[PDB]
Amino acid sequence: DVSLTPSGIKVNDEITLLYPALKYAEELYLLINQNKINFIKSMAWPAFVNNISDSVSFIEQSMIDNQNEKALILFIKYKTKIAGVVSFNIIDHANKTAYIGYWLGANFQGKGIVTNAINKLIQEYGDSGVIKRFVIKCIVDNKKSNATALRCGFTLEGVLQKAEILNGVSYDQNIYSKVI
Ligand SMILES: CC(C)(COP(=O)(O)OP(=O)(O)OC[C@H]1O[C@@H](n2cnc3c(N)ncnc32)[C@H](O)[C@@H]1OP(=O)(O)O)[C@@H](O)C(=O)NCCC(=O)NCCS
Ligand SMILES: Nc1ncnc2c1ncn2[C@@H]1O[C@H](COS(=O)(=O)NC(=O)[C@@H](N)CCC(=O)O)[C@@H](O)[C@H]1O
Repeated sequence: DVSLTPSGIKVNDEITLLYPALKYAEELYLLINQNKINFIKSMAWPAFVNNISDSVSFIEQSMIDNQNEKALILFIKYKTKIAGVVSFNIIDHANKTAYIGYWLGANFQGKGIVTNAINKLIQEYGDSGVIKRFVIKCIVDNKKSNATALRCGFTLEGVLQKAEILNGVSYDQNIYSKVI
């Protein structure tokens, strides 16, 4: 499979899902910084990304988790730029289940980048039999994520009551799945 390269997973002619590396720290930090105000609306961690060293720490931990298959953290490269992150936040090996996370900078939204990335990951891990069940969990009112999940052929399984906390407030999540 020539799409599985040493540096990452080639989705199409424009998108590569890069294995994390320290060289990416600067660009990743700057991207997060540019999007901090909007990102804080849907994710908890951006509020605390205050310097490049925070992105270095994230990369270091991500490489450890990737090595040990605890997670699969990938940096989305669109053309020449890092566009965001797509991940298996958690890999449950015993139950062959992967929990998916993602984000894109504002300048990279509306381009199908995450839909294309997810479809590629599900082909690679799902059609190979490594993962049986893929899961997306996001806050109910996350309109754009819901659209992405449905676009990728996920099914809504239910609402997880008061399951995600942002800034001290618990919010309901939709749980979507795609089963091979
Ligand atoms: C969730 C998020 C990644 C969605 O980004 P997105 O760009 O809408 O994601 P997709 O890859 O599914 O792209 C779909 C959009 O691209 C457009 N489109 C353009 N080219 C396309 C292509 N090749 N394939 C599919 N759609 C394409 C679609 O029309 C759609 O645009 P629309 O929203 O104007 O209808 C983004 O809103 C985000 O980063 N949010 C903050 C982080 C977050 O909430 N994460 C999830 C928390 S659990
Ligand atoms: N410090 C950091 N720098 C750069 N990216 C970071 C980051 N911390 C998390 N990410 C990436 O953000 C994406 C979304 O992950 S996330 O915010 O934790 N939320 C979720 O994945 C949702 N499933 C909500 C959590 C839940 O299920 O309860 C995931 O792609 C995740 O890898």
